[PDB]
Amino acid sequence: VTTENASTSIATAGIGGPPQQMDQQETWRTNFYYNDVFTWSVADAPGNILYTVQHSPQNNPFTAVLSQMYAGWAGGMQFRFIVAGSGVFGGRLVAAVIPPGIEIGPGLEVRQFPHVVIDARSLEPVTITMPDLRPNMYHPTGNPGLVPTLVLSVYNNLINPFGGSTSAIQVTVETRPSEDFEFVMIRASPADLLTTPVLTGVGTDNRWNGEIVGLQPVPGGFSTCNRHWNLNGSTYGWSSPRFAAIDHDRGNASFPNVLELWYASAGSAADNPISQIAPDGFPDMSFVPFSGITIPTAGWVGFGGIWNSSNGAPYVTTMQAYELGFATGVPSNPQPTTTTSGAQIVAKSIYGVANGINQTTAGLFVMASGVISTPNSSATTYTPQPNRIVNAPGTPAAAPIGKNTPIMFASVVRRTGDINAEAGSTNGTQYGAGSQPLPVTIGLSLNNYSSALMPGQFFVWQLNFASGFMELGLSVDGYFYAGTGASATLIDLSDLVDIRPVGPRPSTSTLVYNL
Amino acid sequence: GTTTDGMDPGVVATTSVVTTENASTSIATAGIGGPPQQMDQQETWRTNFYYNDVFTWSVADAPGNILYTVQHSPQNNPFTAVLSQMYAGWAGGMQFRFIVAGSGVFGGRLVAAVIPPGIEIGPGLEVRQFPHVVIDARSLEPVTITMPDLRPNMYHPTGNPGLVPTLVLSVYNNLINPFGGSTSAIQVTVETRPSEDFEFVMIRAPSSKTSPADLLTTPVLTGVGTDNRWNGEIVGLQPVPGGFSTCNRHWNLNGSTYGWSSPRFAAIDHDRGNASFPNVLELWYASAGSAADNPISQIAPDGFPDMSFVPFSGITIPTAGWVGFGGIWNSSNGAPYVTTMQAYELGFATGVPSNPQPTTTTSGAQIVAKSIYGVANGINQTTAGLFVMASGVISTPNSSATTYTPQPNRIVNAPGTPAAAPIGKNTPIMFASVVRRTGDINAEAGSTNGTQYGAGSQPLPVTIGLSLNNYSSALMPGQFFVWQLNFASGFMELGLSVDGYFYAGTGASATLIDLSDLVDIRPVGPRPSTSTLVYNL
Amino acid sequence: GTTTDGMDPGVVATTSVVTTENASTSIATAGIGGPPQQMDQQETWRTNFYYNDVFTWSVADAPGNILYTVQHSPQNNPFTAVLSQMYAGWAGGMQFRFIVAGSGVFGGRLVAAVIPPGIEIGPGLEVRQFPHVVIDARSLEPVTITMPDLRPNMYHPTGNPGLVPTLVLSVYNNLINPFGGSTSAIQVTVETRPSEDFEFVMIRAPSSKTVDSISPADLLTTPVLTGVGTDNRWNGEIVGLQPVPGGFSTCNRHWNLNGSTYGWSSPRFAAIDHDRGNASFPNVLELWYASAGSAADNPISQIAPDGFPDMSFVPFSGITIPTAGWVGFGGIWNSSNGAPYVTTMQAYELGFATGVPSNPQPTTTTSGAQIVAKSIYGVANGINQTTAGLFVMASGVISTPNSSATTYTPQPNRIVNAPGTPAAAPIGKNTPIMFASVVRRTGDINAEAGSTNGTQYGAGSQPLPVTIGLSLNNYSSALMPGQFFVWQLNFASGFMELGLSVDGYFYAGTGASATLIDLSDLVDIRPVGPRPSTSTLVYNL
Repeated sequence: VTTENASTSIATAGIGGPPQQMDQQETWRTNFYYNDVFTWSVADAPGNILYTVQHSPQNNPFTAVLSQMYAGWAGGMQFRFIVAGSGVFGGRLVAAVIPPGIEIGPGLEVRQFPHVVIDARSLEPVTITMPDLRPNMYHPTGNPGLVPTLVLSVYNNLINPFGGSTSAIQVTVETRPSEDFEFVMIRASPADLLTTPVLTGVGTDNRWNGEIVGLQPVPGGFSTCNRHWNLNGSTYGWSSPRFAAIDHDRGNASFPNVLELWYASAGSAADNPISQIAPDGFPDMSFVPFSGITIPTAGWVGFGGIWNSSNGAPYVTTMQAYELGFATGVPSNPQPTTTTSGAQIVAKSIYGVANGINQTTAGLFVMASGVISTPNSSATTYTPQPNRIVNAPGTPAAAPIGKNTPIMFASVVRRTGDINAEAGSTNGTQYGAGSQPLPVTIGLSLNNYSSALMPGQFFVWQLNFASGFMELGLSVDGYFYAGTGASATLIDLSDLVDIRPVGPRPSTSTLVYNL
Repeated sequence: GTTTDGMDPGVVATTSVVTTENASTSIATAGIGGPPQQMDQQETWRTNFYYNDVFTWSVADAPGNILYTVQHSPQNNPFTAVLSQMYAGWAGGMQFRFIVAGSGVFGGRLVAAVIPPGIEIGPGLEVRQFPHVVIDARSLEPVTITMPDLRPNMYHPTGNPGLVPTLVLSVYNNLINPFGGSTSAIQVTVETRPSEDFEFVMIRAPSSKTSPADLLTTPVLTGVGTDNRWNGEIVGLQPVPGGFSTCNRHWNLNGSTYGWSSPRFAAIDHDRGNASFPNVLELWYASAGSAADNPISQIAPDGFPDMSFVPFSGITIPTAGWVGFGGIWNSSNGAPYVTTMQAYELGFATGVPSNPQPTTTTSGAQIVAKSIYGVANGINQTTAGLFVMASGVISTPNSSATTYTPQPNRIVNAPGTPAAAPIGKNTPIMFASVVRRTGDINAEAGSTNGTQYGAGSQPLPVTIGLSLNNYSSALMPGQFFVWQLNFASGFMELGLSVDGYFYAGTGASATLIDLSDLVDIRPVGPRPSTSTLVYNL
Repeated sequence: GTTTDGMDPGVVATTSVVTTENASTSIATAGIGGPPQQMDQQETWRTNFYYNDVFTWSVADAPGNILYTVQHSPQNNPFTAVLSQMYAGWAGGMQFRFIVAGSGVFGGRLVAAVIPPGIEIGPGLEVRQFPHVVIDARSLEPVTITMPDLRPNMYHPTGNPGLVPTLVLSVYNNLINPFGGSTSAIQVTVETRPSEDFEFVMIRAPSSKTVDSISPADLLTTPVLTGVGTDNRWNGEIVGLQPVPGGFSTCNRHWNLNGSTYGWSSPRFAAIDHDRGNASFPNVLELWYASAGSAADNPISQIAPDGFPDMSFVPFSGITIPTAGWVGFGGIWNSSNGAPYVTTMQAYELGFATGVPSNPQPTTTTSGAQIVAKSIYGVANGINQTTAGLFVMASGVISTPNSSATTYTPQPNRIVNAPGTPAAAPIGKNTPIMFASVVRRTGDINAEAGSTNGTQYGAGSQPLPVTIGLSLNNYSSALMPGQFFVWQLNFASGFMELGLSVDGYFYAGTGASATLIDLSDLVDIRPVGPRPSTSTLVYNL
């Protein structure tokens, strides 16, 4: 593994003392080791760039380990490419080393640099050596300076004479340091957000606080801002990453076995530091009108009541299971709404209270872990539906990207019609939906991930089942995506074994769904 | 003599265990793993001494007291620890350099010896009857001691080295300060350097796995984690000088529990029970040991609180009772009796078909729920179901706040549950959070009516971690795993036992400790349980 | 051993970074600039050691605490800095001599090491895991340590040298006094001389300027603070330093180290003049006002006319006199022809206020605000005009209702700043300070200093010469983010350190105190150079 400029590199690296870790018989620098992997699809046009890497010791695991205790490095590195194709594919790739000071972009003519050619049917690996073309005498670890770059681009487009569901292949990259690599001057990503316990039975969703049991695709698309954080440490909702009792002090309560009706105007929660739209914990679902004996369907119900705002004492005769929601113009006519601007928050008991109370000013106290109201023992579709979600203005939306569809996390929740059916019951199963897992939301609200991902990429994890595996992507806005296409069937997580991170991937690349 | 460079060992003190035969045999036998790696003798990381540790020598240390002791390991040098991540075996010796920061007026001496493998290290080990070296407190130049690699195997795998020698430094004669006063301690700095025969073999992947350090991380106690009884954000630490016990939602370091609940808060639901009301107070009850639908245990339904029942009748409101919102539902079809929805109080009581009496033993007891307010209309049924929420509140007759609950006498535990008792100056503590009270459902923190605190035994993430993973070999019986909590002014130590109880060095005090000034948590590791934890607050 | 001469290095201590390969490579690569200059080995300026700095060592310093840092530069020697004015490049190492003024009864050790370039210097640096040397507190002869030139460039340009190594000295073991008592500290002196391979290249004309400035050493010279320089807000002679433990912000007439400003004024005091505004008086108090963001004639910014004070407006009416308000003498002039309304000449108060067509309310944000001037005394005759001009003087006074003096103004809550202005906050034991001068007050226009009625102090953020220098020259490469450029102020009893950041705020090591520091005993100012911003500045007063 020789280079054309080894002598000058070694001579000029002497400014930092004698070379270190330069024993040529060492095991860590005689073999190739895995570095990375990328995707090559039939949609890639000729001249498009598929892989780019800057020269650094971070391209080999053992050089990365050894760089923890050294302040400088010099020398080149050898790269190896392994293509996992078959005999029916056709196409070529080209790889070249770009000297420093040359712009890298779509208008780069890799085919006119000194290069090598990689075939889609190639069995033996193709190697290329990147020398250390540097304007400095050595590369300090903190501020390496100008370095050359390795660029991979399509030479001839990939073709599949069969045609079907196989439109992409994978290419593996392995590295090995050159003979002239050396160290001098001895010195002293959101990968952990989604770990296996989060989805194997410990983590819970951020809307119903129930154990996640499935993944529900949403081909139409949806939006969510209550208890939902992006990758910039900001939120558009009014709740904190916890489930604590909903408590408001000033509101209008009246009942004109009677149904107590409490309501208030939005934008009046001065005691909530996160936002003033609603008290912390208030659900972001629309209000379903009901009266008399009729029981509303798919409504958020919490146990609680009214309390005296003068001294904090509770009206013991108003304890019941109320339904909470957002509605507009409800001093007399209940009408659902999905916009917090110029709206009202309404709570109304679904059962007759012991005795009604008329007060101009009164407080509301409800629990945050609610249930779903249903008129009978039969189960309904997963709720809340995309048309029932209430969001603040300026909340970004999640839309399908090619064959990638945003999904929700589905858990099992109780229903009033039958409070005994949990799973496998003859009366059906009821599923609530959330946008993010609670540990993921807490992690996004605590730490900063504003530089780990660029706009237009997904951070991908791999979920491994007994039969095959699947990929799960996370965007910068905080929505999760799966490669389920236009299907809407619930995905079961019973057979999940472990979760393996993958990393940043283009958002226009279809995620693998081998189930 | 006042200047020492990075390659000077100083005075070379020799012990009889250092022989040429040992080094030659070690080098010859280490070849089973292939050619040696990282063996160049001119590398900078091998020729220099580097800082390893520091300890304190006080005038109050009796002769024989051990001041420093380490097992032979690549972890004793900063640069061998880095290189050990990519190798699967090692062999050879290591040198230890000691610098004493004393003066010419001090007296006292230290003794150092190398303990051969297979010998227990403890207070009963007499170092001075082994071959040893004596070092004076007036030493100006460094003194270097070499630990040879005495091993019955060909090499030490990084996964489990096996039998290894041990280096021990102890007090030979007491430190003497002729002037007396406030100056009564000196420091000793330890630096290490590998021997000429040290080597690595069998390169491996850096991300290859061969302690419960990650259980207690800063977010758990800075405002994210919650307690395992009231599901509220932990805000304080309450010492319990008397001692207590707890088994509901509480795991040990062996992956076992003595309670009946799972590490979560989900609605309490039971199907078969007796309900009667002889604005009326509905009374539901059932016999313990009848929860056939609960796989964890049959004592009670999952989520049922482990607090005793406080009797009450008429207008009188019970004090310090667990109250949950819910009611009765028809066990025949699962439909709920809509006229019985109210805030009930739940508890364990014995012989309550007519006379309420509290109890703290699940053996031959009953589970009782009773509404504290008048329901819309009572229901009489021989068989009925109970449905309550798991996140309860504390019942109080007025707006005033009471002491932290549940008190140690109110906790109900299954037979065979181990207890937590003070050990010297180490006292078990509980995690205190803020909970609502019925008398005033608006006071949260800083209110003029007082603050109400609920107590739990373990944080919820810690309980989940103990219930998922196995830690049955990380800690020996009689040691505490210690973390360090760093505040703005000073720091404190927190210990965890094998039974799962937390301990602090608060002595006999009982004042609540505030966690508002907490900055970060740093793990320390295993320590003897009879060593007083530092409480510099 | 008890006597040391200027050419004696004492005990020579070396580390692993001093190698033959480094010296040979440095000498070979330095040849791109031609033959070396100033290599006469018998010159006095090369053979003797000269003073660099003195620092203290206390018994309360824990191991790992950093006591002394220095960045490799020709400015570290008095004679190499002078010679650097006529050359375009340099290369080579430097020798550092340490003398410890200890005694035979003390204990404890120090540790020194050379830090390669590209490594941050701060509390997280473990000096003892580098190649290092240990020095006892009982050392009698001096100890010399050599810093080699570890550089990624062939040579260091005079303007922008590039990356250089650093020398750090920290505590190895605690200093101990066996007797105890009140004696708990000793002192260490550092001296420097160039190594045998130090050289200059490419002689240049002394009057030529380097694209990037060497360092802002000449910005803060002794005349600036001994009675000649003035502050940038009240144009008064600086007489004190006022610590601000709470923290503050300032953008009007305030420049950073990048040649940019966030205010609207120029580094001068010239008459405030605006042409279009609304004047009305509904002995009467004339009230003129205008909307912010309408100063189209001001090239620096459109927020306000050049010279307009950045203080909030204090409401007042009738006989009540506002307290701590900016008052300037002037009036209204006819915007049609430029003639002045001679009947409106009076001492007005100027400020920033929001929504004042009827209700005066103070504000501290220039976004969506208004500029308001209102006379504090009755004018000869009022004038009603829809459009009129305002002409005021820039050197104002402080309005007070009586002869008593008040606290220093403007307070941090009164300062008005544009959006995007960075703030100054305490860093460990380093607190931002303001420069305090003596200003007149309306209640008593005769009390200057030592009066029985009290002394009134105005405050500014930067001295005027410093602001002018920052606005003229470029210092965007002399300091890295996270370091302070430190000067030393020498008084009759002890000395103190003063740091300057990249944002342009000054810092002192006064901790949490807020007492004014007197500059009467100042003798001279000596530059020190770049230092970590997390290192406590010496305050031996």
